Amino acid sequence: KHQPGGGKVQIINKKLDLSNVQSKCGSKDNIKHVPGGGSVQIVYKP
Repeated sequence: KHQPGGGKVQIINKKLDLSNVQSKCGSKDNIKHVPGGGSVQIVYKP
């Protein structure tokens, strides 16, 4: 919606973006894509 930088202008990326749900730079719990510094768990950057 606003992720494109303005509802009036759409970069189509909106579909990729969750939108307001995204809030944080990533999804909930950092998309749990933790590569290492994120929390060192999966340690396999998705």
